[PDB]
Amino acid sequence: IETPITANFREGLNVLQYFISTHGARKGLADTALKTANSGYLTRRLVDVA
Amino acid sequence: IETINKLNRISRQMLQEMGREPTPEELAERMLMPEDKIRKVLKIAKEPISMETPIGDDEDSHLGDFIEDTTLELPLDSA
Amino acid sequence: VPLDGGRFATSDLNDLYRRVINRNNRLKRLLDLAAPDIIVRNEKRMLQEAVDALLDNGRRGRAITGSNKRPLKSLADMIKGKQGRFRQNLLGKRVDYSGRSVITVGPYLRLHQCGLPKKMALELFKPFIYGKLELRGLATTIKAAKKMVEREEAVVWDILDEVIREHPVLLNRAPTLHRLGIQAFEPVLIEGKAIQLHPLVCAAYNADFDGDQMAVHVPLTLEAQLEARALMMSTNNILSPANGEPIIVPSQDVVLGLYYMTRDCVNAKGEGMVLTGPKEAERLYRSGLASLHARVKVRITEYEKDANGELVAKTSLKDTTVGRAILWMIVPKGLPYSIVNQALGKKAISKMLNTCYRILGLKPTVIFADQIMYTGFAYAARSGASVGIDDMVIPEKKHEIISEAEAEVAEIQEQFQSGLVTAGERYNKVIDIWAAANDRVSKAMMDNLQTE
Amino acid sequence: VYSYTEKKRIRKDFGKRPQVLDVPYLLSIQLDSFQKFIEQDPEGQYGLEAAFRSVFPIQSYSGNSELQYVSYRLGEPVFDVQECQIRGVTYSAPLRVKLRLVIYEREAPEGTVKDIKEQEVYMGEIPLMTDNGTFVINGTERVIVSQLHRSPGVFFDSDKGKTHSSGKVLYNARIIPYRGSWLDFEFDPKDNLFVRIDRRRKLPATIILRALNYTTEQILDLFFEKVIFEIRDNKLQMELVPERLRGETASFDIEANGKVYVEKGRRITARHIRQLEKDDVKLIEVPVEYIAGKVVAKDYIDESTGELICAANMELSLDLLAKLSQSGHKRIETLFTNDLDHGPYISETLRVDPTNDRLSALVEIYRMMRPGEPPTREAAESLFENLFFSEDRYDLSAVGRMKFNRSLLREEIEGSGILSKDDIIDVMKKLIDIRNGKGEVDDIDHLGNRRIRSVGEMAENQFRVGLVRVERAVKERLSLGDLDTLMPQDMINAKPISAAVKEFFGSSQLSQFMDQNNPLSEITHKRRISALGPGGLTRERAGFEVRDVHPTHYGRVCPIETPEGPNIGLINSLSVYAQTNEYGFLETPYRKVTDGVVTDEIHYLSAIEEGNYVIAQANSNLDEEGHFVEDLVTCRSKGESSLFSRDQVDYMDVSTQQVVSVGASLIPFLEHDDANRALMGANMQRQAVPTLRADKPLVGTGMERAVAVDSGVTAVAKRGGVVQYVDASRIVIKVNEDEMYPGEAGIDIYNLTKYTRSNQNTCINQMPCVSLGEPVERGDVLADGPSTDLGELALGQNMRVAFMPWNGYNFEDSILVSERVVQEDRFTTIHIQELACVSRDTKLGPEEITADIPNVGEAALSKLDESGIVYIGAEVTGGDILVGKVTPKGETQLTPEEKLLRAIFGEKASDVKDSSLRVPNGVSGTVIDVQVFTRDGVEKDKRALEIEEMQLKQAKKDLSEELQILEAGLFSRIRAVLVAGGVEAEKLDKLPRDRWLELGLTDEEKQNQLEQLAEQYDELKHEFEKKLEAKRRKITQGDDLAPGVLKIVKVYLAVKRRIQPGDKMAGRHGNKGVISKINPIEDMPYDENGTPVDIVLNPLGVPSRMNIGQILETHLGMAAKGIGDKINAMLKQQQEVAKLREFIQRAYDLGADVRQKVDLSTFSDEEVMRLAENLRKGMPIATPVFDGAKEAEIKELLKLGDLPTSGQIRLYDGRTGEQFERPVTVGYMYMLKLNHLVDDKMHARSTGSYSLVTQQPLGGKAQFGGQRFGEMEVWALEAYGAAYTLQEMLTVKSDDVNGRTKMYKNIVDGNHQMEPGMPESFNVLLKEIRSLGINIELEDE
Repeated sequence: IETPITANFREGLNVLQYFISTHGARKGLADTALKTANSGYLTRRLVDVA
Repeated sequence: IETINKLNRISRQMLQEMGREPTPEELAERMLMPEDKIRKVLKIAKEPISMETPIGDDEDSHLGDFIEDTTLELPLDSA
Repeated sequence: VPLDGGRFATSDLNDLYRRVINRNNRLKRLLDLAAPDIIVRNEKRMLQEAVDALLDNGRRGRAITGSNKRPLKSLADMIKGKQGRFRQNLLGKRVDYSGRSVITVGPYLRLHQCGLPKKMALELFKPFIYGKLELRGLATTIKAAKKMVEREEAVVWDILDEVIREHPVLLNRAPTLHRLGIQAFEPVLIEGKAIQLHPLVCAAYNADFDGDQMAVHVPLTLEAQLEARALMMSTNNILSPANGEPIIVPSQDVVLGLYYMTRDCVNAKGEGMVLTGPKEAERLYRSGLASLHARVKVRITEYEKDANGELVAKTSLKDTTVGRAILWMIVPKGLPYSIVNQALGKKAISKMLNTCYRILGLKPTVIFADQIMYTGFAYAARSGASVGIDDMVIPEKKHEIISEAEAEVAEIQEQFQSGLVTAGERYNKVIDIWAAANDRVSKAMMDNLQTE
Repeated sequence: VYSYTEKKRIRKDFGKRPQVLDVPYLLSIQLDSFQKFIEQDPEGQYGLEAAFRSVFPIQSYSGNSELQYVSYRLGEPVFDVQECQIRGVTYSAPLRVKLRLVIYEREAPEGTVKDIKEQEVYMGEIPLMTDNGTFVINGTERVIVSQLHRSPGVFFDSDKGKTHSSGKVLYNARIIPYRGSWLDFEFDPKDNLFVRIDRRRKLPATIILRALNYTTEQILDLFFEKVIFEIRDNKLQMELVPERLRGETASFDIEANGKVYVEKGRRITARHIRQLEKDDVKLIEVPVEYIAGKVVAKDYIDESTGELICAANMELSLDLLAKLSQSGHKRIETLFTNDLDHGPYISETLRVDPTNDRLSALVEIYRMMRPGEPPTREAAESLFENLFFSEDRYDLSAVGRMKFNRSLLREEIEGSGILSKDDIIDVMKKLIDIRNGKGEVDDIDHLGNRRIRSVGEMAENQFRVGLVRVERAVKERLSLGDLDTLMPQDMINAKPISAAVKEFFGSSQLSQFMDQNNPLSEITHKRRISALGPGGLTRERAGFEVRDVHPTHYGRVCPIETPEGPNIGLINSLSVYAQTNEYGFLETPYRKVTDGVVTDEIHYLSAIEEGNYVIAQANSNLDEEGHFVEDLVTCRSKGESSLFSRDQVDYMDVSTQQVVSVGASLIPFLEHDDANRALMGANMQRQAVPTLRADKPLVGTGMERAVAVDSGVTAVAKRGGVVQYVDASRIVIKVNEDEMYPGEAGIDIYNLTKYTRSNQNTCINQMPCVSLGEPVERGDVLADGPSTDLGELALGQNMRVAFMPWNGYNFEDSILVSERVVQEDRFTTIHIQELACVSRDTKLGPEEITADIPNVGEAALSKLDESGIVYIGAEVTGGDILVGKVTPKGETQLTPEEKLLRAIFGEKASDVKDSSLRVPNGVSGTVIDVQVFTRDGVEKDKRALEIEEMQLKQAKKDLSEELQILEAGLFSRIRAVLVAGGVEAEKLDKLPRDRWLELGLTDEEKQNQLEQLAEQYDELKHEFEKKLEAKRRKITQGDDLAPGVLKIVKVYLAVKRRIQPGDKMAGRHGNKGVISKINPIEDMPYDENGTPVDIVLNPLGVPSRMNIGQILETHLGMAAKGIGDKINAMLKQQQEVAKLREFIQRAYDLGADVRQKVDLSTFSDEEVMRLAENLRKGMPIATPVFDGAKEAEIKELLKLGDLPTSGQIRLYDGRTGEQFERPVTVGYMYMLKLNHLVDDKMHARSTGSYSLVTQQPLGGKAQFGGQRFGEMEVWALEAYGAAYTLQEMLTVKSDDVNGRTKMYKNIVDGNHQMEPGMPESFNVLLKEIRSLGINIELEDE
């Protein structure tokens, strides 16, 4: 969606963009929390036959 | 089993009438039984605990832990 | 088994094998008398359900409930599911002699040792200091050696120091997703209750210094002693198979201080003066009348490999600095001058280690990497970097960028009322305009941070 | 204006936005849940009375007797919260319920006057709430966590993505009950409608309609719109509404009172349907082939004979129209069919479903319910009435009924507990309208679709379960037999209700332990909202899109508060100002703005009222006297931002400080940091342990005053007064007579108890800090808790960070500390422990406690008492006897070598075992206090006498002091009587106090006054002797102990836990690392004054870990401590108070756009001196969240402290003495000490006890164990050239008994051989394989 951030971390940002950035932060945290199980089962698959 | 059921019914009636815990001294004064016999009957009657008993939320904490076998003695005593 | 509180610990298998024999005896009592056939078939399929539940309970739609309001676990569930008798006790299980503690930053040593603490070395090398103490004759029996090791005299620590030397002990970190997580080093007597680790080889562990308490595993037998000796030391397995580049290359304070240490700039305080000897150059730098980034003419003695293992000394006039001359004094008898004649940064230290490991040797490469991390730890503390609010800057271009951006957004809002702007065209226009604005911010920030 | 605690010391708050009314009471969520549950309701549709109206009255199967209910009441608790904190026996309150028995007559149908009885029947226990907020259960304080479930409502969902990959959009309808069968309506990809009543197998749509005694024509009249076709003797003419030919190709010539309108083959356009609407054509001549092929609605019977010519749901043909024309039925009412817009799909369902009547429907429904039964009518009809039309067995949640009426767009917010026949028709009509494309699919993640399960609602659910668990047996006892001599007291039991209550409060996964580290984490664990529970959001089927935050959580739920890992952000916590309504939803206040004039009144808005209109945000510029500044003000329109004019702004928030919770908003610089490390800050602070003696922090917020006294850790004054006596164990107060109670004199004596135990092993002190008596009022601070200094929270203390690189020690996010932290006991935490003793009766001899223990020397017995107990404060060492204990031994059976040794040396070795209490690997320390429980039948035997006199010293002596305080006023009243009675001034002080009643005056009113004074003294003595007996009675009877156990001795410890050179401790922004070894003050750098650097951090951690708040936090701390050092330098000279007054006035007026004008000119000189003694260690700063200090203020505030606007002044080297090439900031910032202590997690084993199956070498915390390895380490060791060291780890040190037996003999003799034998776990595997009944063997080599 349209409007980006205007300031930066040094000048100080507002409440609205800070609420928007949580949607991208915690989704990436959920991705890096959940993808490790599939990666581990795949690297289980590759060493399993061997 | 009959004596345990009788003592359970008397304890339930006594907790209903009085309103507090069934102290066994009044049971011994009522049913003319000795107090050590009441202690023995209250001590024997207990259901055993199963071998799984899920404690935590994860499927890692179950039994086969915190229980040790005392038949296997120390290697230092054998040495 | 009776518990400490007098409670009893029985299994559900006891309940299954009790009810099966109970209804088997009840079937015997029904078949020894004249029973109706409905009762006989009832007892038979109850026996059938009980035997097939004792074999495997709870893989069909209905199971046995009413033990402790949980669904019942049978004998096949020890093997089949996540509980896993195989996975728990057959291809890996609980073993004696181990320990784990918080990792602690200290170089403190050469690369073949990493900081094992005092009390864990006392606890885990305890039968060893029974065995090497009873033989030498400082105690009568081992029962007296019990008391002599819990009283903890200084001769016990002396025998323990005799035991610990020449003993590589295994260290692993969970999970071991690659093979470089497990490797052995020999201990040293330090003070404290925390383990330490060699800071240069932390790329092989994939671990940050915050905790996680990696474990230590002790080998006992002499064949396990030689297995921990030969193919466990990190000098013996230095390069990984997966990539075309080794993973004992640093990217740290070492690299930051080395990039500050090899950088040059034209400034004052003795530039362009000629000396013969890089040791004279570093002595003149340590005397105080010099500059770290100055242009100093030092005669560099350059060596070159022969066809079958000799060297040719070539000393001429080379354009170098103070720090490049010191780094030339770091390397013993090796790589040509074109290696040191560039701005040594991220990829350059990997190129130096890659040429050093491939051309010249193994043990001078280990010594060379050890001297690199030594001089990195030296000139990092010599550097002394800092971050302030006046270090990072934001120019006055950002107000003009925001003004032009809101002017173009106002132009979009004026052209939206014409009736020929859809949602997708306006969406693509907003993406293109703000992407060009972000690229203009990035180029302005690059052009304003590379200058000044 | 302000409180006296703020008159003592005050800080600077900038405040760029003006504020309105502050943070409310923090624990209003947990307390009101109960206050709506226990407190009595006059209307009675709340709390327990809702369950007592839903269940009661109970009517038996015979109908000759019933049970009635009136009300309930609560009694006084037996034990207090302090005695239940010390010992702890089920802190609750008994429930009293009066019941009436109504017995009907046999002859009279309504003979209710036969037998009416009234008595008392006991119910059980109900635990009250310590108003501080802890469920006190048997000495272990807990709470319960509020849940977050989907609640009763009718919202829809889409079925796309994975299933139905052909490209068919399918929806479903889900009716959510409260207690019954969960109703499911779904679609079919071949254009049908399915019904899944309590989903196990699919059912058609019309079977539930035909089960309600409905015919075909009633369904076609209610759902479909019917069109009448008319015939006048040659033609086919229809009554067509003209707005119905949209999207239909005309295949004939339309001639209606004029010319041809629509050509043959042209679709009906806009002007054609406009002209057909303008003409108002009633009859349209349609051809034969248009009607022939449609479906009629009614059953057109024959008027000649009465047979069925055509039935319902029958396709028309060419001969059928001729038969209907010859029969005379010229009112063919054909159903309107529009495949594009409308839905004929229920007619297709009628085509598929072959059932006709209710008897054909109920058989199939009852076979779908329970297969394996012959079909009946009465049982299926009763099952239908009890599953769908019942109230006692099927509740429907009146708030959920309001949600039903909101979703179905009705006007009545009340309803019944049964499902009406119109609701199913309305929800099917809504589902057909959504299938047609007129509706909208509601998302799951709305806040109007989740209901808060608080304490009282879950208590109502558990009370309903426990009452259904009794009422069946109550009905059985009513229908059991005789009713004349049978009383209702012995009928209703008390065991199952109280048993279910105590098992839910001590066995549920939500009812867990608390966290006594620091009280902000206590508030966090109080107002925590979980998602897992009784059928809630299970993490195995966790919502992948539910886990992402919804844009309507702006101001309701804190977006960042969760622990990383398995407990992912599904479990959250609510925000600061947001509370809950009585319905069960979240709400937040907004202030009123009327036509640009910003007023003062505020109102609360629900979840569905946010996305309708304009909601403004707080960072917009506001002007004086109401109006705005800028024409373009950003706001929130339906969850999206917009830029518009002035008059469209409806509401506005009060201030920014609300979108995060309290644990995030205590960080003052959250607006300059990334969201990831701000998420990490919450679970960095909520596991922090405070030090021994901390000080006042520097960088805080203004909301530290709330979480303080509003948490409840500090002692709150009841109504104020003058402090009379100050001690470190007890403080009292003298209340003024104006605010005194009119009954008698009230004295608030404070029996504060220090150093109590916690289950996280922490030390708690409440630190009496008050001076001699000052006038205090309501809402003051009298006791600073374990993490508070002067009311507000003092969590940790500030260091001096100079993040500069060092020789390999600050390598990758590690910490260098100095040697000055050890000297003044800085960073010193105290961890205390709790132990216990067991003594159980055996069959050969009971357990005894004697100091005389055989085979133990007197050097280990000198520390014990004559009973065998360690003295209080004795320094213990690992391997000492804590509690002496003898044990009767049986028969001695030993080897003949030891019997030969016994025959040679000559020790008898009698039957006394050494089973005394010893500490395994004992961590040394100091015993706090020994608590010993006694037995009612066994004599206590001399031990607990001293603690009995200690319990008598905390007894009546304090009541004697209160009696002396009352006796002072009593003697003052006696003196006021004796002066007013006669002239007595010199003959009263010389006489003793007891020789006053023998004086006899004249017969007048003063004799009656003296008689009343004597009766008042006798009444005070009679009141004193009652609790004189009662306290001793409570100490005597308060010894309930577990059966089979004689007595239990508790032993406490105190380690004081000095600084180990490797720990886990960091700052507030989430840079967690490990402290390396301690370098001294000599190596570490210093400054021009000569002070060495206290602590060193990571210099490259700043641009890589994206933390910005660290730098300006360091600058604020440096500038504030420079101001404090200037205050100290002014204090060093005996200076005139006027220029100090001017200095404090200019320091408070330093801000340009600052609020909170300090009333500073009204302080006295001693108050200014106390303010200087408080601001000695720096003037603390307070910056609010999302409102920060601009850098010009930082520059002009550190220029005040004689700094050249850089903060980097000349770090000198400590090793060589030279100066650095570029200086580093030597400023001050604030950091906290964590809970991860080193040797509590560190453990290592050599030997021990082995387990049963595969001998399972035990491990864990306080178990003397080690670490195993998984199959990952097996693959890692097989990746090397190592072969059988892994095999050694597999068998030799793991399960080979003879293997390790030979191995230990090889090590103790110096052989070092392995000799592998046979693994026992593989033998256990072979026995588990052979337990099935199939063969397995080992082929011999």
